[PDB]
Amino acid sequence: TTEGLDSAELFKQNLTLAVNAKSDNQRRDALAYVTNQLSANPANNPVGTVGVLTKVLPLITDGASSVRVQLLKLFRTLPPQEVRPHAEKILLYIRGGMTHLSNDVRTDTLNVLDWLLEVAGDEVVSCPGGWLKTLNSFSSMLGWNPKGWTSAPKGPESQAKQIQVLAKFLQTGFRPEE
Amino acid sequence: GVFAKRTMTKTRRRLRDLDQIERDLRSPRHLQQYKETKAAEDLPGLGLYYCIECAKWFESETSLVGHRKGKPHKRRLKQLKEGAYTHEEAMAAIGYRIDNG
Amino acid sequence: KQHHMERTYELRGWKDHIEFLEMLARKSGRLLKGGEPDVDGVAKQVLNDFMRGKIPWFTPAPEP
Amino acid sequence: QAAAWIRILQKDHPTCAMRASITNPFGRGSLIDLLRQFSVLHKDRKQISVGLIGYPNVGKSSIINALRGK
RNA sequence: GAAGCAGAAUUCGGUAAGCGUUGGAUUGUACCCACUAAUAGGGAACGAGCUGGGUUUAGACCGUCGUGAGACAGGUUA
RNA sequence: GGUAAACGGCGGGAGUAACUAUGACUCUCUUAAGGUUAACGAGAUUCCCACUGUCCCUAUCUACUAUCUAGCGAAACCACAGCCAAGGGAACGGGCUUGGCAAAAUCAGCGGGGAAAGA
RNA sequence: AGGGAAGUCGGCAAAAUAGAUCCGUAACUUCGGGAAAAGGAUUGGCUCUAAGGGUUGGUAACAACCAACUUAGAACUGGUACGGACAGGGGGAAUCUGACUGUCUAAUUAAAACAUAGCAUUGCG
RNA sequence: GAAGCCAGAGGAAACUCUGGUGGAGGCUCGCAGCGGUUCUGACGUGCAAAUCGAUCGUCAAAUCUGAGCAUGGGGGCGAAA
Ligand SMILES: [Zn+2]
Repeated sequence: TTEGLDSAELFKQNLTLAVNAKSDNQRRDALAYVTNQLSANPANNPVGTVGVLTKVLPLITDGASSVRVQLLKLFRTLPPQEVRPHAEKILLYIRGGMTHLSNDVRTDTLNVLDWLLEVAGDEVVSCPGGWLKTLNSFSSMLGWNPKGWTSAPKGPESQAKQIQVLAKFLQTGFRPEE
Repeated sequence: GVFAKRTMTKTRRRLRDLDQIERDLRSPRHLQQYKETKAAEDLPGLGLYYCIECAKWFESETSLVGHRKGKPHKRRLKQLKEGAYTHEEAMAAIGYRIDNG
Repeated sequence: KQHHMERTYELRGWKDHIEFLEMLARKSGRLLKGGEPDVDGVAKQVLNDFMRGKIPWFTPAPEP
Repeated sequence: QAAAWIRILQKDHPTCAMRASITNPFGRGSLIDLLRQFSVLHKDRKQISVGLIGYPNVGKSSIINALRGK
């Protein structure tokens, strides 16, 4: 029945099933439930923002597109002031997700990067490796990199999203400061 | 057509007589006995649609009205107009009478 | 429970099991020769549904 | 109600909850683990035999099919 | 013939095969029900009549075993 | 080294111990799956209504046979033959022994025996 | 005749239904079906009525001429029977099973067998 | 009775409903044809070294069929017995 357990144990169990479950629908339902409780009350977080981020950041490169969308919803739900101090590890996860082979997870990782930029722009552009490594990743997955053979240059909606996220990243990095 | 013509004349397939139908038409008591003979739940339309002239139960008013425009119904009407054959008519045919003193 | 029967067979208002079976027979077309409802066949259908779990039922646990 | 029945039966004997379906089973892993434990207990014998008993139409052959996967 | 066998209904035993000893339900595989006076037991088969199981040529499927051809603890269909 | 929509198989880790392989012994985790089966079928099974000679329980009619006649006309099979009872150690008897008995020539059926199954 | 599966391993066989018009048609469902679901009312003959057209000709919305088959309605009438012979679905509740249409053991097995679409894997520039 | 098409009633449109038209489908009943499900079927030294009757499956296609040609036995061919 799972009714004698308290809301904290429900939170921890559903987080554990969201991380370790072998069913895409089960992971989607667990992520939706924890997102619903975080939306209803931010104080209903027994494991904290750091623990939530540490558990759900490997789920960026998940093959399930619905799970990725619900993870983005959780990220947008998650409080920005608590997101701000941990920008570096998240940026490592966006770099891995952009470098991942699949174009769908590349696009959803760009969406996560857009969320990170609109939530905490300064920490992203100021943390160690947040500028040049991100620019290297952008150049690599745009194909914009600077023995007798020549190489051919390396869809449309994906490239448009890539250029838009790059433009927003450059605008955030060179935003006029007062 | 007639269902199962091979056994139409069997006693277990017998239908109601014209004299019985005439007595039902004249007297509601005799029709009441004939209706209490049958269990009303096992009748078409719960026995609310009945043709006395044809002695038949029907499923609906539409079925009853469709029956009323058919030649079996008109044959039954003409037979009732001519009159059923009875014991008194038999005695009248043979010229025999009851003497009650 | 009665509401489970009403939701399952989309019928209501019976006073007893005989009328319930008769209404179900007339609705589902289980009619014999002469317009007589097939209460036996309808009862067999309902029993088969009851054992095959198309009709929800359970025995409540005893209270401690 | 199912959890209450499991409590009442686990007062007496070790009990498991089960939905015997080939496509969508429940409790299959727990039943496999219990049979593995009994095999560990009877490891001295070459194999163990688990016989299924009950009323007709309770789901014995369906439980066998769910455990087998076929 | 005997028995607390009053009568009724019987029980046990004896002579006796003259005369009868039925109709049905159940195959997820020999006992129930009723009528009847009663529904006794066997042999002539069991030391080339017909028809259902044991039962098993060739087709096919599942289960166990085998590297395999295949076999079987088996189960099903024609 | 890799590979299980290859055949297959159905747990893991730690402690102990330290050539090689084994095992034993404890301790501890012990889970993929809970809140479309239609249509079609000389496929297999159970039941209900109707229905009727399936049965109670058999009766009657028609045609073609079977039957008789004119003509025509085989085959299978065949040691010899064909009534039983008891005995005939090799649980066999149609011939032997001992009895019952036993009368020409035939016709239609019949399936006990003999015979008869590319047996 | 009466009974209606009491027969039989087993409704084997036979009987029962059947064409057309109209009323009406449930669960389930891949929404396409199921479905002729189921369950009911009628059908002969005769005498009529009504509707559905073509050609030619200056409100032609009219005249003349010509033509054949359907459809609907009404009265009368015979009756034991009216798809009068012939022709022609019995139906329903479920279970297992193979997706379906199709194919094979000529001469004992037509089937859960084979094939099929769909799915997946392998080798090869 | 599938697409496509016509008209009417709505709906701002998209579309919704109704009445038609149309004639698709390895759809269906069914004649020929093709095949061979069932019958204590007929027949059993038969009309027949596989036939006959009723019944049954399919019938616009993975349907039926002729002639010419190709594949020849430690081979072929096989919707596979
Ligand atoms: Zn009338």
